[PDB]
Amino acid sequence: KLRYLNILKEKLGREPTFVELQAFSVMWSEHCGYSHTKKYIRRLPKTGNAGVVNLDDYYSVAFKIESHNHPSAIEPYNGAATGVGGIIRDVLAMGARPTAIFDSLHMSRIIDGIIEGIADYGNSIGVPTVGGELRISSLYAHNPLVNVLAAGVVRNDMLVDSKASRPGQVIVIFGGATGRDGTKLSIQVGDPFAEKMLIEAFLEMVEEGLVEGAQDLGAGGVLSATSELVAKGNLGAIVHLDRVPLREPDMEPWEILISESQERMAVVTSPQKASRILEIARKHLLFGDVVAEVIEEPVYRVMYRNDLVMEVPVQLLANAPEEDIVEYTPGKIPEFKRVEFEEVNAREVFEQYDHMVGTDTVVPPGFGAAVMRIKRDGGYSLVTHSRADLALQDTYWGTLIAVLESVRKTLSVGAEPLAITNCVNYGDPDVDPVGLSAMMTALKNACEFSGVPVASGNASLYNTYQGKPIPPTLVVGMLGKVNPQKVAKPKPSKVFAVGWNDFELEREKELWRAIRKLSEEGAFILSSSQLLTRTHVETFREYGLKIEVKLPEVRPAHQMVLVFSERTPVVDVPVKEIGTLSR
Amino acid sequence: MPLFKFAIDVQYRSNVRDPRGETIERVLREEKGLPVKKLRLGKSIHLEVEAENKEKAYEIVKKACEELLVNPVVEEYEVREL
Amino acid sequence: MPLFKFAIDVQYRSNVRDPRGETIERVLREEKGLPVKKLRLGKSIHLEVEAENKEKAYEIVKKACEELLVNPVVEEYEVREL
Amino acid sequence: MKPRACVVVYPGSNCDRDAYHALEINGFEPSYVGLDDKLDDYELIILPGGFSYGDYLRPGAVAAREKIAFEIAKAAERGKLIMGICNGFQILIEMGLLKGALLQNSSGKFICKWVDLIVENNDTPFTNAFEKGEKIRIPIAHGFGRYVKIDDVNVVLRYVKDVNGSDERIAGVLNESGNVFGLMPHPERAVEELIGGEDGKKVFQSILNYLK
Ligand SMILES: Nc1ncnc2c1ncn2[C@@H]1O[C@H](COP(=O)(O)OP(=O)(O)O)[C@@H](O)[C@H]1O
Ligand code: NA
Repeated sequence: KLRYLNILKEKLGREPTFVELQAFSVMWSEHCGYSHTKKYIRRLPKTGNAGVVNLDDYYSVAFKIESHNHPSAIEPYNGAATGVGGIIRDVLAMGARPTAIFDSLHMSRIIDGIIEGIADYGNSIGVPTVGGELRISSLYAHNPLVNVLAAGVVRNDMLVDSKASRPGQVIVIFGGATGRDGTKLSIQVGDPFAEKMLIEAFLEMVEEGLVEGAQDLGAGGVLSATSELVAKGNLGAIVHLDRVPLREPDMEPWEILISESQERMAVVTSPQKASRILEIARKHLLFGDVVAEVIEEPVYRVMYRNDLVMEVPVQLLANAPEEDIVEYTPGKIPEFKRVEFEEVNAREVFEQYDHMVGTDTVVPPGFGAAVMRIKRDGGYSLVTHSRADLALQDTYWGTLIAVLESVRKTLSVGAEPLAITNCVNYGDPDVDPVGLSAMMTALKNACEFSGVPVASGNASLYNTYQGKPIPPTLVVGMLGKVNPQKVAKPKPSKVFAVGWNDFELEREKELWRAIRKLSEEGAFILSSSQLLTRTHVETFREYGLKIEVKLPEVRPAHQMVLVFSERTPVVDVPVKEIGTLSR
Repeated sequence: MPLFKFAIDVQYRSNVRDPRGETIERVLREEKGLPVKKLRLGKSIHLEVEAENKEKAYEIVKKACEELLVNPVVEEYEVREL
Repeated sequence: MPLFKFAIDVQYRSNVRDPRGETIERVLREEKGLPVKKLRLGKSIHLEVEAENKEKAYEIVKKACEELLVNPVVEEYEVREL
Repeated sequence: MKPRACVVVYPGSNCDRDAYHALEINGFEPSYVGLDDKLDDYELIILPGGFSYGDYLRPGAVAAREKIAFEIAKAAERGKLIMGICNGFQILIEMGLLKGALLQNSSGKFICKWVDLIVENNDTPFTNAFEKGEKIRIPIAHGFGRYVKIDDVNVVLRYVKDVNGSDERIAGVLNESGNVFGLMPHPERAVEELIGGEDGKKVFQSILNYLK
């Protein structure tokens, strides 16, 4: 809103009021506006709901990843904690029970603050933290990244929309109290207890069949929730702010609208089914009332009882000014030198997280990918990967190998890929709109090569200190279909290094179809950047196993995995015997 | 030589809402029915210092706060002698 | 309807081990290097109360401590006014 | 035609869906019981894990001073078997049906691992399907699992090593009579070999063996 002001004045035909100036300074920001990414995001192949993937025609898994790097910069604990909160709700809005969370951390040292953040929150809501990243390097020192990925399971005959379908409907706001939360007006503590009461409250409203549409209240709050609920429906809404559950009754109308208070949710239902929805909230210790009315005219009316404060067209809010793309075309696969990333033990970080709650975790973290189940059905496998060390030398091939090496880790357990979830953590997009394109086109092409679509995404730009940008890191989140019985559990066997030391895309699909011919055969595969990490040897010791091998030194960009079978692997790719895994 | 007993009373700042203390405030007034308006729940750290004067002792406690015990962003504090 | 500000200092018994506190003593002597021996860690609860007089107000605080706030097994408390 | 069991859903409990499931596949007929409910009709009362009332002042203390305490105590004196797991143990020590207290782990924060235990006592309605000293693999998830002995209590389960720094490596204790069980390791997780082990479905087979 430093230059986008002049573009707003010509669409309104006058000067904006104090209510409108604060509304569009948050709605047309780079967080919930997407000005430098909206046009690239349409070019990427998607999967009529954005965030859900069909698994068994009976069930469907809902997953998304958000980036809370900015509130984690000022305060680590209450930042990462706040992060798990806003992503858990974006999954619950689809009517799914949050079944798995991931934490993609990128710091200078294992900051006890960010770690304890995801812990005290994730464990308090009974959602297992079944894995995550821990890329430690002094390049992130003054700019840490925290990408939390929440996942949930849901029946297809109980799925919830994310838009208001017809007029004559009402939007109900419930959850925690709505106060003054938006080094002063930006720091807030999360209430993981209210979040659990919000989950069990919402999921009873779903089974009661009273949810016809819903949206989370994270960034922007009541404004960015009720406006985006009628913007994807092409309809409108009349918002009464006197009906919003206030904590401090002495709040001015604009503060009730722009309030970015947590633990709140938005539900679209009919006025006859609202008397039963508020009784479910009061039963779960939550506060709620009817705030908005869905009309036919595509306008957004905001008033406070009888007097008005703001009225602007609905589509002028959800659609931010789309910047122009600078299409990038691919260059030669460079010779990558090894960028030293401190090799740490992930056990010390996840043994602080409840990764077994729900009793649905089949494969606990340590050996990359994590496999889950649905207690009856079938299961799903999620992995989180980002080749940050390669992305530094090449903004394209580094980011492309990240999407491919992700699919490599998903086939290692025995799961056939279904979807991807992106998260762009670029530096300044105006000083270098060239590097952002090399990344977005690296994710577009890598999704056409593997034929794996993108369900949902995110982008947190402007990450700089001293003016110097952050290493372009794209975090991929895979999802795959698997049978919880046909999973690789570490047995005492001989270790084989399969694949080749060098990288060449021209024969990458030959490694994938080589891993597949080895998984349904009953072997344990391990795909990692450094082949075997400190983490792998420590998770092996917990299974009472010791590993002694001669790891063939590979180049940073490689196509190799370690296979632990009984007899010599029968595949059409280099198979060398490197050791054993006794006792 | 010499001893100096202290007690730190940490708390979340005035503007920051503490749900921990607000859930207990709501319990003591509705479930236990005791007329109690407006609780805060923080940390109280007792520590013995070995310094020189009374002046040198107080500034020791102050460095241990700004560097570890009291988070300068959301926490506020006030120390008293023992 | 008068208000009486109180502050309850809760601590673990002087012989009950608090390694959460021995870990804090480790750091800010070896990592922050200050001469500070002998450090215990506990809770600090502030609560305002409505009653007739001050002697009947202190009775409410003393009740809340026995049956919620303080664990009589390993915690000791001392209340003061504000 | 099968025995009656119940799992108490306290506002904030996370391991209720795990208790129900662990009870269903082990010969019982579970039923979720909330607050203001009566526990007369049940033969086994399970006090579930998780974070009851978000552990806001102290673990399950805000749940111990709840209405169904007057109903658990009534069932305790009557002699009906009560088993409180991870968070439930913390509730029973604050209710006073169990001796001692549970404080924060010596190793500062949360522990979620597959811990090795030795059953120091069978001839207990919850551990008679085990030998005297069987080495069993059953998981945990603590941030407050440090047991502190206050009275010569009846030791049932002991860790092999040193996890929380709990006095005499205590994982599980019993009542005076022997109907109320306090447990730190989660047994509702060691029922299927998919999640990890089966050493814990014998804790349930032991309850069916008491009810002849
Ligand atoms: N911060 C973390 N939180 C939870 N799990 C983690 C964390 N860091 C790493 N892990 C888990 O450890 C394993 C990854 O180990 P790592 O050394 O990164 O090898 P890889 O390159 O295969 O991920 C996966 O299970 C990953 O989810
Ligand atoms: Na959202």
